[PDB]
Amino acid sequence: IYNSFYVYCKGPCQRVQPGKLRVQCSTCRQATLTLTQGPSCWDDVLIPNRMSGECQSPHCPGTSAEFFFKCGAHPTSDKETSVALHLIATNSRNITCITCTDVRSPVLVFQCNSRHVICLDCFHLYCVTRLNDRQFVHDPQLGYSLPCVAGCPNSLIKELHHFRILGEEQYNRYQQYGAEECVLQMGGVLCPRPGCGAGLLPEPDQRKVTCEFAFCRECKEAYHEGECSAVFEAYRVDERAAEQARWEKTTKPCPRCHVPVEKNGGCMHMKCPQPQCRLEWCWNCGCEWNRVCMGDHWFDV
Amino acid sequence: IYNSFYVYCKGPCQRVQPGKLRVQCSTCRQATLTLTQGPSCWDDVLIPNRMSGECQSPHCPGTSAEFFFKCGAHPTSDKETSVALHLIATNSRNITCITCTDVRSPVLVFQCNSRHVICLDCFHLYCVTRLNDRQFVHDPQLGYSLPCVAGCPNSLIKELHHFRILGEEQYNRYQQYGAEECVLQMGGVLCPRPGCGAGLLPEPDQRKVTCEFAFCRECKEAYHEGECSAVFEAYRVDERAAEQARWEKTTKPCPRCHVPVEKNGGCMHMKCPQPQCRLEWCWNCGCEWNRVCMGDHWFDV
Amino acid sequence: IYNSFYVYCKGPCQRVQPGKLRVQCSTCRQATLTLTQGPSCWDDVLIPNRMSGECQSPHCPGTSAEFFFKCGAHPTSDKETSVALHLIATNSRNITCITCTDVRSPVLVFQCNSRHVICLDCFHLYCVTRLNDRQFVHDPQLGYSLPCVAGCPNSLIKELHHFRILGEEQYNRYQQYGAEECVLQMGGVLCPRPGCGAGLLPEPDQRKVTCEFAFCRECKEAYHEGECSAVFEAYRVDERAAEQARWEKTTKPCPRCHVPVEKNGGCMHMKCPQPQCRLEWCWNCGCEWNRVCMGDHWFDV
Amino acid sequence: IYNSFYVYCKGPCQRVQPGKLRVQCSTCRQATLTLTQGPSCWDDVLIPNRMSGECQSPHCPGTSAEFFFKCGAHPTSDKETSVALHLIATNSRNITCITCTDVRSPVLVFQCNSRHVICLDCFHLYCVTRLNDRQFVHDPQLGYSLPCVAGCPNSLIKELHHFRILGEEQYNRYQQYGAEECVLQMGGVLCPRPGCGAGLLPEPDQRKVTCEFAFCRECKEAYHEGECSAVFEAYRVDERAAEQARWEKTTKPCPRCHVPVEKNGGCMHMKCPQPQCRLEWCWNCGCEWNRVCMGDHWFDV
Amino acid sequence: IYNSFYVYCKGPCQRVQPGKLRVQCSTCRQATLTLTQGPSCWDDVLIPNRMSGECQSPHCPGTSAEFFFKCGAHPTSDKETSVALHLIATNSRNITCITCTDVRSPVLVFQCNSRHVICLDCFHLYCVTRLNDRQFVHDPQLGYSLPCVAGCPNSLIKELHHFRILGEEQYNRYQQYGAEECVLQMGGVLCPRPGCGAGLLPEPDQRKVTCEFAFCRECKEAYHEGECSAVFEAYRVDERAAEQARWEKTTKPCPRCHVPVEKNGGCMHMKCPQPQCRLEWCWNCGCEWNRVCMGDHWFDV
Amino acid sequence: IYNSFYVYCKGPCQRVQPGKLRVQCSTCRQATLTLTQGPSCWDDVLIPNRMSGECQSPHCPGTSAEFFFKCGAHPTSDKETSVALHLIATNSRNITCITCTDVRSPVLVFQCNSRHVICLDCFHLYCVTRLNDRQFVHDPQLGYSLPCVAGCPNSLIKELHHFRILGEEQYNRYQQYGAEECVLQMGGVLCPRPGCGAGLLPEPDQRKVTCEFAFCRECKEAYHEGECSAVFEAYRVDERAAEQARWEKTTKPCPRCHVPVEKNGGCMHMKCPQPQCRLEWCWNCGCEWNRVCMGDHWFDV
Ligand SMILES: [Zn+2]
Ligand SMILES: [Zn+2]
Ligand SMILES: [Zn+2]
Ligand SMILES: [Zn+2]
Ligand SMILES: [Zn+2]
Ligand SMILES: [Zn+2]
Ligand SMILES: [Zn+2]
Ligand SMILES: [Zn+2]
Ligand SMILES: [Zn+2]
Ligand SMILES: [Zn+2]
Ligand SMILES: [Zn+2]
Ligand SMILES: [Zn+2]
Ligand SMILES: [Zn+2]
Ligand SMILES: [Zn+2]
Ligand SMILES: [Zn+2]
Ligand SMILES: [Zn+2]
Ligand SMILES: [Zn+2]
Ligand SMILES: [Zn+2]
Ligand SMILES: [Zn+2]
Ligand SMILES: [Zn+2]
Ligand SMILES: [Zn+2]
Ligand SMILES: [Zn+2]
Ligand SMILES: [Zn+2]
Ligand SMILES: [Zn+2]
Ligand SMILES: [Zn+2]
Ligand SMILES: [Zn+2]
Ligand SMILES: [Zn+2]
Ligand SMILES: [Zn+2]
Ligand SMILES: [Zn+2]
Ligand SMILES: [Zn+2]
Ligand SMILES: [Zn+2]
Ligand SMILES: [Zn+2]
Ligand SMILES: [Zn+2]
Ligand SMILES: [Zn+2]
Ligand SMILES: [Zn+2]
Ligand SMILES: [Zn+2]
Ligand SMILES: [Zn+2]
Ligand SMILES: [Zn+2]
Ligand SMILES: [Zn+2]
Ligand SMILES: [Zn+2]
Ligand SMILES: [Zn+2]
Ligand SMILES: [Zn+2]
Ligand SMILES: [Zn+2]
Ligand SMILES: [Zn+2]
Ligand SMILES: [Zn+2]
Ligand SMILES: [Zn+2]
Ligand SMILES: [Zn+2]
Ligand SMILES: [Zn+2]
Repeated sequence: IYNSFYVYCKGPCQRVQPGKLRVQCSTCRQATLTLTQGPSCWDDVLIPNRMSGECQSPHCPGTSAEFFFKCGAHPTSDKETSVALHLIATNSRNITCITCTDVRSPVLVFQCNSRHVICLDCFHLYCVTRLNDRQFVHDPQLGYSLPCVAGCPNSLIKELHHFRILGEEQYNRYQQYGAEECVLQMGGVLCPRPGCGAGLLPEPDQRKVTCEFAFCRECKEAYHEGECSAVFEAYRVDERAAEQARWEKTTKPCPRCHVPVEKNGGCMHMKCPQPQCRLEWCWNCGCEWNRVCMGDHWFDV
Repeated sequence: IYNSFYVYCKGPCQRVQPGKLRVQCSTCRQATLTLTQGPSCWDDVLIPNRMSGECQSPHCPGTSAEFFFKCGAHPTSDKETSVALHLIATNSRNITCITCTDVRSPVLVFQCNSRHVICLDCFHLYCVTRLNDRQFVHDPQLGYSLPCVAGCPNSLIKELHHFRILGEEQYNRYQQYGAEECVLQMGGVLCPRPGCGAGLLPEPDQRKVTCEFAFCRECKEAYHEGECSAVFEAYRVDERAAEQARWEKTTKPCPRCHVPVEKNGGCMHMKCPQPQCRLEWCWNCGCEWNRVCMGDHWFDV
Repeated sequence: IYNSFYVYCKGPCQRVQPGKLRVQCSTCRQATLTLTQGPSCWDDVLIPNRMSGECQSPHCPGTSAEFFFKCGAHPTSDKETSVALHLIATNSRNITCITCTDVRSPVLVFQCNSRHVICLDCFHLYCVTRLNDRQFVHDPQLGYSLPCVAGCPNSLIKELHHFRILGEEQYNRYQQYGAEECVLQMGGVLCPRPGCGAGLLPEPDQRKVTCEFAFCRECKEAYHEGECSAVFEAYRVDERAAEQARWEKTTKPCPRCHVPVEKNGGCMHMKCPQPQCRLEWCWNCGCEWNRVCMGDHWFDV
Repeated sequence: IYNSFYVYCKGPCQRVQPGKLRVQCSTCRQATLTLTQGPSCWDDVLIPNRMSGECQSPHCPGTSAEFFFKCGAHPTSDKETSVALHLIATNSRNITCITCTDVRSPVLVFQCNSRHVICLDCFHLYCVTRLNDRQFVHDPQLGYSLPCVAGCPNSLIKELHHFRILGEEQYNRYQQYGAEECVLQMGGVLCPRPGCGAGLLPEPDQRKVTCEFAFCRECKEAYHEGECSAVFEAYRVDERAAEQARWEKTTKPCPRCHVPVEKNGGCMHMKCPQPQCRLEWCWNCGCEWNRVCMGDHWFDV
Repeated sequence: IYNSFYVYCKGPCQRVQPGKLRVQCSTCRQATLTLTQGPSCWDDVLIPNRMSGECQSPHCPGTSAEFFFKCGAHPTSDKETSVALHLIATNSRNITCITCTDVRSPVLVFQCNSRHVICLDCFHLYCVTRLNDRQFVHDPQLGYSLPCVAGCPNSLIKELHHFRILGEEQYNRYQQYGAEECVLQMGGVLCPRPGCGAGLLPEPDQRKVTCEFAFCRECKEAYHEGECSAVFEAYRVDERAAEQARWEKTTKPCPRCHVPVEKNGGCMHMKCPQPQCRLEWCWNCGCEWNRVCMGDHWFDV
Repeated sequence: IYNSFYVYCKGPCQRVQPGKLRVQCSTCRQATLTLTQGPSCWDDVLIPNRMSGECQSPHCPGTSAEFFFKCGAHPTSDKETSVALHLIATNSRNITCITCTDVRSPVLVFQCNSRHVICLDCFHLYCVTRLNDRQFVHDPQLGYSLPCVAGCPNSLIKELHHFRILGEEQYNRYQQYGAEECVLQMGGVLCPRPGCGAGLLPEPDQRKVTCEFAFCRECKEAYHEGECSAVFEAYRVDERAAEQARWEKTTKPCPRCHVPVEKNGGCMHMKCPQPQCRLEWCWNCGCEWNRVCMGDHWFDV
């Protein structure tokens, strides 16, 4: 199957999962909105009111589309939506990871000029080490983020929900980044347990600190007897692996009548212009258009 | 590569990972203990003092082996150990999952007579739904656990760290199972945030409850506007899939001289008896014995 | 793709092709009939009024389904229907042909007890040789037909459109079988050209006969200088190949929630009973139910 | 197996089939002609007396070769020959079809500069639609033909037996192309049934016309109730697919002694020059020369 | 390609090679003998005058066939024949070697009841160790030989040229087995160099012995400073591997007309009985009979 | 498995085999020498005292490494060493043989500018034919050798043990090349049997010559009745095959921490510079460094 969308499911999955793209009429909130034309890129499904259509509800004049995503690994309730992580894609071309050189799927593609790809396991370790070592980048408008692991300019991650890959515990810490940075510069420490967000002052010599629990100063986990995790000691990129890890009018004949059909951007919905055919079909699957292709890969970029 | 050991790495991975088996002399705590014979089953590496050897440390009389495991996905500090999840194995035979029928690896194998296998994704959902729906089984000696999804007798999970697969947040809740069961039977509710373990009494009609945060009574997550996760509504097993999902003097010739060599249980260390050969080798890999085979698959059962 | 239906397209294909199954309301002849339950076997789509549903047309009280098939290799007009050849199936199990031992697809499966399979190339040659050698079997109710090539009892082909595989020219001759058999028993000959269906009497010695054209008596094609086609000289079956060429409560877990779902006969439409899920899905494809699965493989037997 | 020759078998196959190339002495018509050198291209086997050899018949002085082809799918009588369709080749390089983009075999290769390839299914539909829509090209010397589907100059098909792919019925119509074009320009209609080649005049308003049967004016098949086949409504080529669908002293060492041997054009017969070896062998198969290689692929171009 | 015959090429190959089977008229020694029927087993090509045919030579009355084999890896002179090693076969079924458990080809199949197979590398080492350790079995009629490595009864190798696998040097020693056994029982030693077959008496204490060169007593190679080859120290068979290493009216339809044809023993030459077909073909290859199939696999057992 | 070393095993194998690279302290001859850094090319293991390390023997001051190779196909005694054939390599890139065009492994790579590769079967035949036809090249310093089969300049083989591929018998003859060339230029003949190296004078007309055995003058094997081996009659290279048969700061991330690690020449031993990791690993295998990688592929060039 072809998945062009990945979401962060906060529960029950608590991880990145293939998602289902859905539409509804923005005015009556019903699944009765038939699109004039399908979405062809992320902006079409992320920016309010980008796209128009016809509501088939009885007395609804609604004309605007409202998109949302759902985790596909299990049943979901009506409003159990998840956030789309648009940087994450199926690794069709089998691009190697910039860090581990393995071919993995799905992958995260940075918005740097080179479009470097990183597997999720490596992105996770990247975020965790930068968080622990206080190496996130402050952006006054966005907040705290990270660029491409290669340190390319103009690659700061903008959709901050990608940091959900940190994990529940670490993500909460990340949400407190600004506050903790303050506490630290005064020589203080922040209790890591979520409920108790209490500030604490210990002596700069001691590494063990206690609160209303027992935790380690440098590592911020439960106090330990010797040394913190080897990964948390204290960013160089293999020149070859980084080159290998780059992410790099189109028509196709109608599957039924073979007349050339023009593709609209990344949109997978094809409409045959031939008046005796008029086949509506999926660019990827070659079959007639249907709800599965819509949910799984309405567009791909 | 062949991994016979899986551990729960609490950080930085925060998930199940292939582990490395290590030995040290129990008396001097140094990696100088040469085993008289290798471990051949889980009891040999889990039960204190099961196995004997020779310490090569200067003045150490130590003769007993002490085993421990480490996450292999990243560097680890000297005492960064992880707990072995002995129910989890590589799915070599490509057994289907009892629940989803997919072939996955690694898998968890229950200790029921049928040895049913379940993929980790499904085991995770199983634990999460049973936790939320308060369907764990109390065992006075062990604590709270779950049997095989098929409900087979004598299949209660004994090594409770397998529930780490719940996730950090859910695992903490699970650790409070006995306490919360008390609070619930009095009609009370337990605050879900880890720091604030505060008991709370609301009216039995209301679903929204507030504490020193805003959460949902039935779901125990942040309060939501409509209905809880579809998976948390309120155990039948597909008869075919369950049958498909079952887990079912041995010698081999020396790779060098071809004399038959007897295998000792699940131990992968083979010792050729032929006096002009004496090859020490790996049952699985066919190469001479070395530290990689020891760490990755010293034994397999 | 999975095709469970094959039709004879009379034009433009003039051959056996994968077909599309369609439904309409029998009373208003519109594609507005939603089936109460899908077809599960050939009788459900071949026998009038077998199945019931709901017409969604404005003022239509229609409740009965009317099925028809269309060639799928090209656009078709509204009423360009083709006849289903229900003996013909995809060779999923890779059964060898009873005659040539090759694995081919699709294949024709005879209705003999052994369910012998024959590839279409071989079925074609079988029909052509039996036609030329006057070895069709008369059945007073049906007309003229052929049994299994192995000569098994109760294997007479009933849906005579399977003989369309003869080809346009030969099929016309076959349609004249009774008449020609009469002409032949009087020592006469029938002109083979379709327009001129003229009876002709020549001398029993001559093989060349002329009509209002020039054709051969024994072969019924254009007169030739020497001997008829080697295949038309004048039925033994390889015992091994014939054995090899035999065609030999089921549930499956919901792809979304994994509850076991019961299959209804050969019907591919699955309906999850789990009230928080209710997934409608394809037994074969594992995806949610849609128009493609309906057209291509609504049922398979 | 490697087939370099395809023929049209008029019966019993009534379709394109792999053919067998044969030679005989042109003077005694016996299979006793040993070629001085083998054919190396189509002209060598198509043009009378191109090639010389030695007849091994008793008192025959014959020195000239006469080539002919036979269908290989079944036994053939002595003079059951079939016409070679030299445009048709095995698709070894897996070139995509110019129309459907599928990789098929065998394929027809047009004689345009680009050497566009078209699968037989698509060539068939091309001929049928052009025939029905009266879009064949008149060439006073040849007769009626079609160029490359891309409309490339100097691509008119010259060997008209390639139109046999039309089918028996349609081919007869095609043979009447000039006559029917006359009848049509006077506003008349030609009866389609082969025997009755009768001209008919109906009123220009009516579409139904009757003859000494009932047929449709526009479609020329049996009269129908609504609309003609969707393919027969009334030539644009996908620029990408057309580029993809292009068809684009050589020595090889002796398989036995490894001395380099020069290939003669497309001829597969290799003769080792090494005096202690003298191996005669097949360029393609690497085995010694034999009757199978001769029949199946004496040459390939 | 399919090779049913293996020979020992004494030069230039000096090893086991696929061989070519040839026939000639026994009386005129010319390759003009056409077999009445082909060989169907080893006895047919090994035992004089087993098979009859027709000589096509001018005035030769010869009727008896004389078979011989030639190495196929290079050109051979007219009488450059090699000895057939009939125990050696292509390992089509991928039987494991009784000693090394590897799947190799070709293999030697012992004539024990179990038909144990051994790869050539292992057979070679078996012969070499038994030779050096003086463990060949004396058979007064045959000479010196070895049975199956498993020590099965009635498995003594009869065609002694299989010991050519020893190698040129070791084979010469083997040819002197009886003589050397005599020299050894008197406490003497035989010089190993082929030219100098001189008997020598040294003192039973010394291991170094000199002749008209310097060699080792126990090893019979050039004198060495320490210990003989580890393999030459001084027969147990892995029960599983030995079981794994066992070697375990037939008709087929004519490739052209599909009439069942009876196979004659191991003979690959098939003759269709159908009078309008009469195809002569190869059981294995499915193509018409030719010189390549004859040379490579005229029969297989 | 990856083998970078091939040796000539003189017994029991008597052929080219994958070898094991070993090290010892040059002063105490014990396997206690730990290399400061591993070998990175042939010169490091072939030239005395190239490399330094630390002896771990009690009172040994030894600091120099001494390398040697052993046949790996069977047990070897302590000093059973074999000669490394450094021209021979695993054919990883699947280069075709310059002579037979087949892809074989291992292959011999000549030291010509083009680095032509030749499979061992072909190299063997090359040496045998040149030996028999007296076409070896004299080099006053080296002795007698052969260049690249293509006759490229500066390609003379320097390590003469590569001629061991001749075989035991032929190799002895080759060792007598200078002497025999003398005997031949006087019109004399050398007896081929190893023990009897006797010079012999026959009449220049006769081909049969007898000694203290019966052998052929031209062929130097046992006298034969007709013509010598077809290969021994009396060097042209296929231009295409010869082009096809050419043999054509590097870092890699640490498998554990992913920091880029610099490779040292052909050495496979990698040492991670990251102070919290320090993984020692194999470039090829990606696993931690061990005795198997050392023996099989310590370096590769
Ligand atoms: Zn989810
Ligand atoms: Zn609306
Ligand atoms: Zn990665
Ligand atoms: Zn970047
Ligand atoms: Zn706290
Ligand atoms: Zn710490
Ligand atoms: Zn279309
Ligand atoms: Zn799709
Ligand atoms: Zn970890
Ligand atoms: Zn100790
Ligand atoms: Zn599962
Ligand atoms: Zn169970
Ligand atoms: Zn709280
Ligand atoms: Zn809730
Ligand atoms: Zn051994
Ligand atoms: Zn191993
Ligand atoms: Zn059609
Ligand atoms: Zn209706
Ligand atoms: Zn068939
Ligand atoms: Zn039957
Ligand atoms: Zn007529
Ligand atoms: Zn006829
Ligand atoms: Zn469900
Ligand atoms: Zn489906
Ligand atoms: Zn045919
Ligand atoms: Zn003639
Ligand atoms: Zn096509
Ligand atoms: Zn063109
Ligand atoms: Zn008519
Ligand atoms: Zn019409
Ligand atoms: Zn040759
Ligand atoms: Zn060939
Ligand atoms: Zn040979
Ligand atoms: Zn004769
Ligand atoms: Zn073996
Ligand atoms: Zn045996
Ligand atoms: Zn001697
Ligand atoms: Zn010795
Ligand atoms: Zn036949
Ligand atoms: Zn054959
Ligand atoms: Zn060896
Ligand atoms: Zn030393
Ligand atoms: Zn070669
Ligand atoms: Zn060269
Ligand atoms: Zn001599
Ligand atoms: Zn000779
Ligand atoms: Zn590292
Ligand atoms: Zn390695």
